[PDB]
Formats: sequence, structure tokens, C-alpha cells
Amino acid sequence: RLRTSRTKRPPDGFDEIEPTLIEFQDRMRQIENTMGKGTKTEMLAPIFQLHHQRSRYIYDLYYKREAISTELYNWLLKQNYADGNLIAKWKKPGYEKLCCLRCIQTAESKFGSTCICRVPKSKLDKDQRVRCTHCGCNGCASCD
RNA sequence: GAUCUUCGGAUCACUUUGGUCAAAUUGAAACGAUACAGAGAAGAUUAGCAUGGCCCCUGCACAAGGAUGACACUGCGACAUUGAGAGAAAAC
Ligand SMILES: [K+]
Ligand SMILES: [Mg+2]
Ligand SMILES: [Mg+2]
Ligand SMILES: [Zn+2]
Ligand SMILES: [Zn+2]
Ligand SMILES: [Zn+2]
Repeated sequence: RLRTSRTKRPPDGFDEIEPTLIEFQDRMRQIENTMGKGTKTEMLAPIFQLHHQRSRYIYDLYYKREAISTELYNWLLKQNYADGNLIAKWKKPGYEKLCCLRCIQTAESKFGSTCICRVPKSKLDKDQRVRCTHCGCNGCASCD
């Protein structure tokens, strides 16, 4: 993950996108330091937020604007700058706007069911449109 | 929203919330100190191992320690009464 001055030089298309990744890292640090205003699980929601956003940025670089070479993209996934499993989920129908990967797997729930965010809002009542407790998600379903 | 399909629709996904319990006087324990006595076995100094359980503490322990860890170690009536006398009473 961490790169030294004497490490192998990343592929060519890296430097122009290096600064924004640096900004992502900076704010992740700030979120780590920032404390208060939530329950034991709510304070850990913004982490997944930024993480999904960062992975989506890389996904947008490759699959929507073809701004990065395939070599650089494999390098980025190998350096954990993006979550390979989350991107794999984004590449199949029904999970285009997946929030995180803990809201899809059923072994982490009380009754073996996915999260509320995975459910389309059309069949969900108006009153029970609440923030996810896993990551604060406000609706994953591809329809919305 | 993506995919087809023919502008009828079909696919793809589909219900969270670990809760000694709401931002700390008044529902997570157990005591400091001061004041009193103040160290087992029939004189005195003193080794210990035990018995009993709504007494525990240290210990990983079915070792061993904590004053021999401490407290306790007793005691009574399924007694049948007649054996006899005396004054009274009621009775040989
Ligand atoms: K002694
Ligand atoms: Mg002993
Ligand atoms: Mg003893
Ligand atoms: Zn979600
Ligand atoms: Zn999630
Ligand atoms: Zn969720």
C-alpha cells in the first residue's frame, strides 16, 4: 500500500490522478481523528461512505471515461486503492449503486436478510425511509 | 437505473437496527479513617493436621496458603412414681 521514494514507479497514468487520491487519504485521516456525535456503530458510517466514493472514483475512471490504462487499473486494484469485490458487484445488474459490501450479505443479519437499503423504495412505506445503520445508506436499489 | 424487447413488456436486486439498556448526583463492588478490645490446646512460651457449612479470600489448580484462615465444639427429662407418715378433707 504505502509507497517509498525508491519503490517501483507506478504506471504512466498515475501522476495526474495522484493529488485527488491524496485528498481522499487526507480526509480519511480527519475522519479517524474526528470523534463524537453518534452511537457505537454510527460513528463508523462515514468510513464506508468515503471508501465507496473512492472506489467509485476509480470505477468512473475506467468504465465511464476510459481515462486510465488497463495496466494502471490492475495496479490500483492490487495496491488496494480500490475494493475489487465492490467493483465486481457494481459490474453486475441489480448492484449498480451498491453502498458497501456488508449490506448485501445475509450472514451478518439477525434473520438472514439483506439490509433495508437494498430494497426498492416503491414497495417501502414512506415512514420507514431511514438511514442505514451499517453505513448510513439511503437506498441502494438500482431503480432509485 | 443496465439489459434486451417492440413501444404490450420482460428480465437484475427485495425489509437493517447485539440492546448493564438515552449526554456520569438517586439501580456494575468494597471500603479509608478515627474511637474500643486487641493473637488457638485446662501455668508460660508456643509446631501444626483435621471435623461442619446460606463464612470466605489468594491461587491455573483435585498443590498449598490466608492466626492450626475465621466461626463453631454441651448437657438435656418417651421419669415410672411408689415407699411411707401428718394435719385436712370426704372414705376405709
Ligand atoms: K501456631
Ligand atoms: Mg490451611
Ligand atoms: Mg482451619
Ligand atoms: Zn446501502
Ligand atoms: Zn452498506
Ligand atoms: Zn444497508
